Amino acid sequence: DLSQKQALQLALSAREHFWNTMSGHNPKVKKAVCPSGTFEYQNLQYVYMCSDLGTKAKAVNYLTPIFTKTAIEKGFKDYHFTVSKGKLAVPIGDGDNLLNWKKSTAKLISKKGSTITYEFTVPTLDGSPSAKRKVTFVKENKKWKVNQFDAVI
Amino acid sequence: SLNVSKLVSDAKALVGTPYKWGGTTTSGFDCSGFIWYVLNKQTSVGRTSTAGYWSSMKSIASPSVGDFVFFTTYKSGPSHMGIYIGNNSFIHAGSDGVQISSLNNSYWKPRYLGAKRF
Repeated sequence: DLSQKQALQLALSAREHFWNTMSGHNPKVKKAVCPSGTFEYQNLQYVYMCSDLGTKAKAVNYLTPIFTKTAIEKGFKDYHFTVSKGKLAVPIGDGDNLLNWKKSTAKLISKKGSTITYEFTVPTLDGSPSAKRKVTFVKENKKWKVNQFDAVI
Repeated sequence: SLNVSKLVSDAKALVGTPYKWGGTTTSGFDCSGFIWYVLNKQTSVGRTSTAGYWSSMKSIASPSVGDFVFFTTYKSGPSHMGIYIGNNSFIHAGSDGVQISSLNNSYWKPRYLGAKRF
């Protein structure tokens, strides 16, 4: 029971949550404070998450509706998240919105039980060749969720 | 101050390297991490975001080969950058890989903010 239409709306929500997390802030939380300052750790330059995503628990709770538990933990690992002085921190980085995900089309790749994989063909904003992006959805707590933090950018 | 020939050569050798947010290695670059990575082959330079390089680099009125070009994309102000390689072209790490693109591209052209020199 996850259609191509439904999968795209889910992927778009994954994208928004991934962008907000990597950007340090859920823009809906207007009260948030963004700790300033940078430090070097393990040969990377870090900045602090804003307060609304200031701890792993806050990040997990933001991401849990959309990403599976292991997707979130692997996201923390893959992107070298660290806790410095009790504050969640992320390496400096820049997003890239070239893939026009809203205008993509999907093909079924596979499905079994409560897992389904669609392959999205995503046009670019600048007319460079369209990109193939597979997204695997898993039903977790009887909700469809994306099983990889960074599948939709 | 840099070796421009080496800088452009090192950048071109990375064409096709996939994207990774925050990426600073040949397993994945973002636009500013690519710039940092190629610069760090010749000199010491802090890894900052694209807006960081917009602020720290030197203002110039047009790019020469080896200078850096900046674009506004997902937010206002500089949010994407690349290396000017001449012939109205620039190399940059993008969502679908390190690529050579044109400043005359109908998407990049109206979003070109300016150039800076390291």
